[PDB]
Amino acid sequence: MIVILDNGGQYVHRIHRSLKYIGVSSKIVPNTTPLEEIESNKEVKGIILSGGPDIEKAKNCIDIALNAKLPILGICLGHQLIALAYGGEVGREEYALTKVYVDKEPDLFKNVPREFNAWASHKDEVKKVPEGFEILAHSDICQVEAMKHKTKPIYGVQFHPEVAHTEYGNEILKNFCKVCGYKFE
Repeated sequence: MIVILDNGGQYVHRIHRSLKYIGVSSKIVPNTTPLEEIESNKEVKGIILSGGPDIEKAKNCIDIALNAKLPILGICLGHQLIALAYGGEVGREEYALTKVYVDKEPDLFKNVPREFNAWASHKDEVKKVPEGFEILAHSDICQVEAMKHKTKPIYGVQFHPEVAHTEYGNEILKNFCKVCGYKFE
C-alpha cells in the first residue's frame, strides 16, 4: 500500500484513482500525519507527496523527505518540497501539455519514449537541484521536470503522471511502485 500526503491540491483523488487502476492500494492522509505513523503500518511500502497551492501548508513533508526509510515520489508541490527539504532552490499557474525530454535511461522512465507530453503547471519550479540529486527530465521552460536523490529512493516530478493527459503517466507510476516492491507482470 502507498500513502498519499494530501498537500491540498486538486489531483489527490486522481493519484488514488490511477494507483487503483494499475492494481496498487493507497490511503490519502492529512499532510500533518507524522512519519512514525506512516512507517508503523507494515502494509505501507511507499509514500507519495501530492501537489498543493502553498508550500507553507505542507512543512511536515520536509521531515518526511529528510527521514522516511520508504521510497518517496513528490508531485509538483511534492517535488518542490523534496528540493527545499534537501537545501535546493524553489521559486516562481495554468495547466497544459508540456513536451518533456528524458535525460539518460533512469528507471523512473523505463518504457517511456525519450519525449512525451506531460500535464503540468509551472507556477513554481526547482531553480537549483539539491547537492547529491541528479536531473531525470527537462523541457524548454523548466530545467527540472524530474529528479532523484543519487543515493536514496527519493523521486521528484514537476508534472502529474496521475492525470490521464500525461502520456505514459501509468508507466511512470508503475516504475515508481516497482521501487516499492510491486511487479506489473
